[PDB]
Amino acid sequence: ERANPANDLCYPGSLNDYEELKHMLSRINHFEKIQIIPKSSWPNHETS
Amino acid sequence: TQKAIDGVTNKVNSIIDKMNTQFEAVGREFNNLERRIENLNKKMEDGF
Repeated sequence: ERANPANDLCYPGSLNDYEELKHMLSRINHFEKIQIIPKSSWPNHETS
Repeated sequence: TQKAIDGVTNKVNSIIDKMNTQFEAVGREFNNLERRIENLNKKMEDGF
């Protein structure tokens, strides 16, 4: 990671326990991204 | 022989005396969202 990465939280805000998340990340070597809730599963809400 | 035995017992006694103030590990507990500080405690005690 760079010292000051420009592309972070594009929409302003925060990530709670972000440093604890990075500490947990320093013991993980691989992720598998999976769709757990599809975006097409919101019929009564707007997703676009 | 008397001077030699006095010297070695003095050397041994100074070895014991200089090590009375070592580091004593104390058990401190942290929860699952305190893992960085838990690692800090583990590294401090193990380094000492």
